[PDB]
Amino acid sequence: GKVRNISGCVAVAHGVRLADVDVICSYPIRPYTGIMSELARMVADGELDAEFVHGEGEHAQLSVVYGASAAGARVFTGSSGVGVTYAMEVYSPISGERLPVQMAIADRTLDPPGDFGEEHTDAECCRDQGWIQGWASTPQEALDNTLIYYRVGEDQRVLLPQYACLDGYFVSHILGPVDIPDEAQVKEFLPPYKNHHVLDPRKPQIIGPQIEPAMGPPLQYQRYQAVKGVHKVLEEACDEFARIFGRKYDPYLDEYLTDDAEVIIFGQGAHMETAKAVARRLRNLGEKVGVARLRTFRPFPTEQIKERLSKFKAIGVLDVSANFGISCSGGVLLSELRAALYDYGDKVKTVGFVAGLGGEVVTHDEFYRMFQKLKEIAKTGKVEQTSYWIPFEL
Amino acid sequence: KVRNISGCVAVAHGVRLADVDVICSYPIRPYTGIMSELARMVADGELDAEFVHGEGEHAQLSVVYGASAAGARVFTGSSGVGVTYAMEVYSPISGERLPVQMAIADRTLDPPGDFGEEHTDAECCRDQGWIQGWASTPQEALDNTLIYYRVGEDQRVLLPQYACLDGYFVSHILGPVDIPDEAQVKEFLPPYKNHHVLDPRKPQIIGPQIEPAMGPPLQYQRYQAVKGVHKVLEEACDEFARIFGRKYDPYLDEYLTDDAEVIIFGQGAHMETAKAVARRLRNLGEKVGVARLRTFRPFPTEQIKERLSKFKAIGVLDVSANFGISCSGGVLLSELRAALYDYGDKVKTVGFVAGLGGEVVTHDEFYRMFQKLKEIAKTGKVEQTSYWIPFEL
Amino acid sequence: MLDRIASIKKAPDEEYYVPGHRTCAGCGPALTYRLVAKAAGPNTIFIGPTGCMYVANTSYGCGPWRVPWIHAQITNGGAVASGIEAAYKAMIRKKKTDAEFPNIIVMAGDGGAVDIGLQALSAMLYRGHDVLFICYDNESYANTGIQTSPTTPYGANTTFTPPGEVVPEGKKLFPKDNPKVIAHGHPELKYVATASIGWPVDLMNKVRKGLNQEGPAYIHIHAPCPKGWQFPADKTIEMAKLAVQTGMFQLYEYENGEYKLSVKVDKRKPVSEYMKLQKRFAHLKPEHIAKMQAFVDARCAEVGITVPVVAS
Amino acid sequence: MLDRIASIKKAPDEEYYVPGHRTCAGCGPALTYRLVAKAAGPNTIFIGPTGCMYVANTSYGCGPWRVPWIHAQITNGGAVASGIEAAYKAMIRKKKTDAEFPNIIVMAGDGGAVDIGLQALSAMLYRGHDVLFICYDNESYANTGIQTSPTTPYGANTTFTPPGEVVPEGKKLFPKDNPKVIAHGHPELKYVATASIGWPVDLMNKVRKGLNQEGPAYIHIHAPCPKGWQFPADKTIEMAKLAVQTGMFQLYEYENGEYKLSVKVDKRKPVSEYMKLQKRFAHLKPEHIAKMQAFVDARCAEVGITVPVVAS
Amino acid sequence: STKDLFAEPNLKQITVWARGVVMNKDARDIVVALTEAAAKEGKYVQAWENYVDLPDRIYVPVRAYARISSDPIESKYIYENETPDIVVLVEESLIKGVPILKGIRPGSTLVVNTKRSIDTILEFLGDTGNLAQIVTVDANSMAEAVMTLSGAEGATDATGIGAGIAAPIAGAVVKATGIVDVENLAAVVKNPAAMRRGYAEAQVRQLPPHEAVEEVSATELLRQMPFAGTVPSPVTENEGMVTGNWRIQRPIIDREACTECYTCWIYCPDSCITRTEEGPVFNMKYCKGCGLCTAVCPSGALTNVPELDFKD
Amino acid sequence: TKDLFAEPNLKQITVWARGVVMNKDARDIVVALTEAAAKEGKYVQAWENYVDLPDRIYVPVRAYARISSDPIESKYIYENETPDIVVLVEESLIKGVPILKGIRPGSTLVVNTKRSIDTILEFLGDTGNLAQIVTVDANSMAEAVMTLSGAEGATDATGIGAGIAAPIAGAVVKATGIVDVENLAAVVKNPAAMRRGYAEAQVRQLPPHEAVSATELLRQMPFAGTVPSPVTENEGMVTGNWRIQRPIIDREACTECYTCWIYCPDSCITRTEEGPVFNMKYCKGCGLCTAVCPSGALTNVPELDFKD
Ligand code: SF4
Ligand code: SF4
Ligand SMILES: [Mg+2]
Repeated sequence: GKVRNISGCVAVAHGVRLADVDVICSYPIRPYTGIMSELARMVADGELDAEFVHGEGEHAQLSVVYGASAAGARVFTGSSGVGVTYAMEVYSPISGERLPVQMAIADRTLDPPGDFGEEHTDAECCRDQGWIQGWASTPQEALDNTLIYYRVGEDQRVLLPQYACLDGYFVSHILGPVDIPDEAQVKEFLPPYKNHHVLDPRKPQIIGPQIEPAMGPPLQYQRYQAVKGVHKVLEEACDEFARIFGRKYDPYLDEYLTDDAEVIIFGQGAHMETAKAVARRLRNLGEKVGVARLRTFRPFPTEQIKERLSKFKAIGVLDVSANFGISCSGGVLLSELRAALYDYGDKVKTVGFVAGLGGEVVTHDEFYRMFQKLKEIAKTGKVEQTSYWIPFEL
Repeated sequence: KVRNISGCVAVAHGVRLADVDVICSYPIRPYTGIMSELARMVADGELDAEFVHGEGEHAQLSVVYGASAAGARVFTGSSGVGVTYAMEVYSPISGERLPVQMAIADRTLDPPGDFGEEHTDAECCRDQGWIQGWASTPQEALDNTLIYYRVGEDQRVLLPQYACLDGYFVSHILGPVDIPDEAQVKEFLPPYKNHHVLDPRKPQIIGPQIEPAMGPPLQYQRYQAVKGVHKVLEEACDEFARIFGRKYDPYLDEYLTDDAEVIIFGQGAHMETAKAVARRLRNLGEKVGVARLRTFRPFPTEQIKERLSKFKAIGVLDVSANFGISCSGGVLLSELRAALYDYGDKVKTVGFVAGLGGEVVTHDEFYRMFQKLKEIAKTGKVEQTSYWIPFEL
Repeated sequence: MLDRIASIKKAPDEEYYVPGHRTCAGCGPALTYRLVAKAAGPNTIFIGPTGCMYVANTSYGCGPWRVPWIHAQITNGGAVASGIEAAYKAMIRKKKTDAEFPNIIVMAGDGGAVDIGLQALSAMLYRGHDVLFICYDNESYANTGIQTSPTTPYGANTTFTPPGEVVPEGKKLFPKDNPKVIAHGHPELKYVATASIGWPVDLMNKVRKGLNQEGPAYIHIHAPCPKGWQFPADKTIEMAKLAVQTGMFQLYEYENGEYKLSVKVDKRKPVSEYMKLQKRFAHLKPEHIAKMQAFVDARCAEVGITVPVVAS
Repeated sequence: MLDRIASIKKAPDEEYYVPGHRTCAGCGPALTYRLVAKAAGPNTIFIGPTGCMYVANTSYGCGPWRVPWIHAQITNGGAVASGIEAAYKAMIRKKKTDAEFPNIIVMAGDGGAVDIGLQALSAMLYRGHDVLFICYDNESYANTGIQTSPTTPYGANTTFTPPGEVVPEGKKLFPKDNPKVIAHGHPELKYVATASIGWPVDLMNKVRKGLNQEGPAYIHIHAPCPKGWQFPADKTIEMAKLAVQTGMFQLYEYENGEYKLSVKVDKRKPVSEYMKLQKRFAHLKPEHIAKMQAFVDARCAEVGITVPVVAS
Repeated sequence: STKDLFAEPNLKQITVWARGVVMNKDARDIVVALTEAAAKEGKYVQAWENYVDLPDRIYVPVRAYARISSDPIESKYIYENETPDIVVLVEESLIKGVPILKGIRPGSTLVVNTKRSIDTILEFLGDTGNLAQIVTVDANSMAEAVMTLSGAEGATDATGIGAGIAAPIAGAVVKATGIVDVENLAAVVKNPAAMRRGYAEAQVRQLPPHEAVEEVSATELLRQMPFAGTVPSPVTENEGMVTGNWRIQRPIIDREACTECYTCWIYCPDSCITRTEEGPVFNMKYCKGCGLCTAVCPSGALTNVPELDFKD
Repeated sequence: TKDLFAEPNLKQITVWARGVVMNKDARDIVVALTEAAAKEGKYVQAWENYVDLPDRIYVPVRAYARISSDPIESKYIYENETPDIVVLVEESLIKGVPILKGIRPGSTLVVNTKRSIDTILEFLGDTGNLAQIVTVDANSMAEAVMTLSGAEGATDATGIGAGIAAPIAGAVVKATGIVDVENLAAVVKNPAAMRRGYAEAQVRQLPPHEAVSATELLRQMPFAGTVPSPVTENEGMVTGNWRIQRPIIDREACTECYTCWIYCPDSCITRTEEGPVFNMKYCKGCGLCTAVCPSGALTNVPELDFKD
């Protein structure tokens, strides 16, 4: 389709428009606001026929699309920072009721104080809620993930809600080249939303009756199985997306120069692209470094990582978040990577880097200092401390 | 004075002994009894405090947020979807360094409605920057209430705390509790004095908008506060043993671990069941032990690494549904494996997910857990990282 | 349109709230749900915010509703009930369904309507969704063990408001009048009314009148709670009538500044004749009873109830 | 007890809202904050729900407040205020402080008072805390880039309500009247009034009257936004006075069930003379103007403004 | 695992059945009084209410448990007693439709609050299984069933322990089983006089030997739900919650007096009445015996009759 | 890190404008040129300064452009640190604003003004690495477009280059040739005005001139961000440089009614025995005081008329 220079916000909106979303619930909060402004324009200019509900808050947003998805509509909403945490109560009801709601998250640091800069902290708080979750690093990927997560989420084998996350400002605001696909391609890729339950007087159902503790484990295990079936469906989706849209995505890891790398940096989102840039410049010096960008955060590709990242001497995990008090005092990505690569704990050295706090840019120099540390660790096999907080400790 | 009381009432006496100045209530099973008792205490003049009827959990934390900023010692609590409804306020409380205590009587999140307990609700808040721990008995629910006010309100810390206790099993079921005297607490718990407060005589602007450049210094500042908690917690647990006569380990409640080959690692009331099963197995010759985590946040990475890296295999109980998490167990499995990572080839780890929806983690299930661990200890191979009981084990 | 019900004998035989629910014997709200369901008919979708009429009706893993029903949080009844309406309007307009536009009804308790659910309620009224929002008022958070709510009367006993030497009356606060709260400021609001299980025909008629509006409607139904208020299970209807006959609860319709009273009381009994039958007020002294009477007199005067107060 | 201010001459010289904030040139809410702080005095604690008067005033890591101020979530302004009042009443009683009881003021925007903050506000009024809750109304979600709120006028252009082929007027819905939403149903409510920056002395006297009340008070202040409404920065006071003169905003005190008009205006200008000066209405047709004129006439009659609408 | 491996040979189990709301406190008081009496004897005790029965409803069967052992209880964290040594019925009608004897161990005792003969009760039971003793005590003639809003959800009871029928019933348990010393039980109840009446006046019969009584794991059973726990709407009845066994009484109609006004029919909260050409028909499968139909019947055609008067 | 990650052939443009009233044209300038450079096969990136958001009326705001023949490896930043082209949509920005901070050898400053070049030079002082200064009268060729659309990343429904952005961008090309003038014309809504700017622009080449931690940041941040309440003023936000105009009082006309005093949103007026005193350190030149004065004692005067 037509290539245009657009922000990630507008890229998401085009993904929503092409998805022919039936109900959209809006509420403003920087830096995601632009997504709704663009959708409100499309509905006003007749580019998209959808119910544009002005939610009175983020908690209400997720509630509106909760009700709408149960009535059989394809829904869309989104938020940022405290807006994500404000609607926290509704996330679990949505997934446990198997409503494939999609929520876009342009990341923003949580209060306090006020800060419009991004952290992945806001979206990572929802990692237990039982949603599909991943980070887009480019405006192009933001559009693409929108279409992908709908297909995977609304898949009758899955029927789970999805978080389509993108870095605040860096992806959401900064204009980038995007290939906006055709409606014929999307209709070929995305089937109409059909659930196993719906609110319809002709076929009356009771959705969500109070249960006793004895009914606890089976229902919870029932959702557990739905989560573990996502990876298979995601793989089938990424192959379909490559065949229709011409862009081939890896469902788990976006690897760069890792074939003969001795140390790599692991993370997700926009800053990983800068890591690729620094890695390439460092190769010219002789340093054999690589980058592994996580494409799917939930459900965590534990095994895929175990067999693909266990061949490096050292792994530096970037956490653009403030996961306070966590094990090893890095971030969530570090803890879950170490958990995944537990068997090779003596051979593959791991350390965590915390940077990009409060939305601060993770500079090339900072990445260079990260790679130098990994170089030292790989040579000595000695990790003096499990985490480094940039730029105070490294 | 030893009485047979519920965990709810135990917490109330702890609050009462703390002379809390502001309380904000709201009803939700199974923590409701805590506020009911507190409501009666205020009505009977057993405690002088402002008992605010919050319109919801979000408001509860909000009321408690402002009162703490006004220099008052505060208390509130919730369960299940109540904990998640208030999610927006937690970080504001932590970042403004307000030592709010929130009691959590655990309960499964919707859907559907389930009054049974899971640790899932409190574990959603693990990133929020609070002091967090689980009491396994009504006696400890009271004790943790006093300890966390001491550690939390410490001027080296000034951090909010989650006083967690298993729903029903601790909160409702009656148990023997030694209620401390008003003299002991006065020696143990000093008055709440913060580094900032709302006072027209010393006017301060609390929480002004910051630019991204100011981001890293502030986040790192709170991080330095979180790291300094453990030391302060050691002092308080030593001081509690001296004044009250009960010795709590600030990190791990270990049982029969000296010569144990395999152990079960976890937190909460179900761990007390595990100890009983372990003792019965010891009576058969089995070298099994139990380590109960008393401090969930800040996670004791180094302490665990030194103390639990002496066992062949470690079974981690997760009484929660942390969907999609690495190794497909729960949070504790992921954070324990991260801590023992350097010993990942020697110390075998496996996850046990049970007690879902509030179901009992039985002696039988603990037996099957210990037996699975022995098989792992013999073979040194973990066929799968997690077992969802009883479906998979 | 759903036309008026002339009498008990001329009421519909059909039940869309069937036998089989763990509600208290003589449960006021249960009857409310039954009458509402009977009036609404089969083309209906119920939205049930967390509370007794959710938990007690569905315990365990079942339900009594013959029509579609979905669980909602106590915080988002109005928002959930905004989505289904938006969904049904979109799916119909975009020709993705052949279903007809259904009656969309919220059955929130007082807590989920006046306290923790007010914000979601008010916003739904603002957006003007074609939804009937019903509050069944048992004047407490009943399911959690009877706790004080903003509709809980003054001096009433709850586990959050027990009588002590510091608080002799138990609850010092006077109730919030939610029907009057939302009746103003919301331009899209079509119909505001109060109802009672004591007058079942009047109740069902108000439901149907509210459903016949092409816009938002709100009905505050008084439903006595034998457990919470502490009176015999077979005295539920007697309590409901005494509530109206003492001015403790007013029956009316509010149409553009006009309070249209639904029942004719020539003289209202004192509050003491209503409160003495419930153990929730059993602690109150005559000095407190007078304070209640003064509040009721002001409440009744506000809606134009000017009849004298005469003892039985 | 704060004394009445007779005039600009008798107004206090002291500024408790000092120069130095990233507020728009000619910012209506900025003047609101200055006037309110000037009237409030030194013994005052401000609560600032997220919004322009939080972000614009505190960028970056600074602030213009001479008295204590604390950030609040946009969702909980009233709740944060309740806690401060609860703390002070508790600390003073328990002799843990020697500080005198302060003025407690919430400076919330329309979103944080009428929309996403209504629940916390209403509950505060219900509990009857000694707090003055103030809403500065710029008729949008301003700090987020001007988005629609329940106080945004019908047919007003925002980034969430853009004019187009499908929706020519841009915003279909008519605004919510928050002062009338809270004025009824809340028994502890001592004082309700509307104010405008166009009448500064009247604004400061109303703020002081509310603070003198022993219970809660609510003041709704019209604060024109030159950015969002799209008019020149030197027209803000002109726009404030035209709003009252056209009936788009009505100045009154609501006490004991009747409106007391604060400003005496003999006639009334057509809303056209008010809307023509702001480009948020530039897309509207004369038929849209008529719908606005009719809505305003109904509004004015509701508060008792019965003057003729006379063109200039 | 093995029952031998986790055996507690010196642990006694007590299960008390009662009616919700009207008798749940006395149920609590029975197991609380006995554990407080056993604790005085230096034994390890645990008392609690069935959490799944919470919140109790009017007339729903609810349970309270006691665990008394001379050795430390290694099974504290459970929901129910799997193998009761003592089963207590606070209300007599609980011998119908309720599995009161499920799990009982050999040499067990059943204690019933009733005025009816032992033989009468044994005719309702049928299979007495592992029971060694059947005991009746007219506790209703000795004390009153206490009702309070306090002591709920784990909170302390402000009305004390054993002021009502809990005392005579507990006194009857001791005389039959000797579970604790009666003089210890006397020191822990507020009504020791009534307790001693129950101790003295209770009637104990030893049952004929049952040598063929069987010897499961009840609390290890799960219940699986459909997709997302969504269930189909019932057409006529909700068999997931059959409430017929709530009855302590039932409505009996005199059709020669019935005018078929169907006043009873419109007021039943549980939809147990159906209109027929023969008059109203009452559904005994679900009827809770609330008595509302009898209370609203103006002709006196309906009367409440004790459930044990029927051979149904 | 300086030499290693260098992108020598990359060009950086920094456009300064007044918030709300001109932020649209600023955005359009960097959008037009990048869209034009993209037509020439260049890797481009245009954006608004995020920390300047949300824009306030008259506050200095910025919009950036990055143009390289190679893929941009420095996309995810906030601002251009080393500008090659500095554009000023409003003339008063040469006063109290670090507009030339970090500029590189051969840099070009472009100013929308009717004033002469020599006058602009007086305010700048030492231009350092600046090699050329350009002036263009864009106010005569087009108007400053103002809208609620195209905000916070959203697309603009008013199009690109309809206002003074077209003649200004034309003045840029005339001096730098960073894009082809026809490509710029093909991406603007008002090419007619663009060509005027490209034609009528006056270019002077400056005389030969010689070429020109965050740990401490931790040490600076107070406990939880809490700051003491200021007594007289908030020096964290000095707003004097917002002025495109200032209020000037005539003491012969002033009646000292202090009507202006009560209506200033920024508390910049103080009542004195000698009359009202205006705080030019913070005054934003909003013009409210001038608009409310009963005596006509106040006048709004262009800021560059005052060389203080
Ligand atoms: S507590 Fe009240 S509302 Fe709830 S089931 Fe019982 S009678 Fe009905
Ligand atoms: S308004 Fe005009 S006349 Fe009055 S004090 Fe100000 S400058 Fe002087
Ligand atoms: Mg209720």
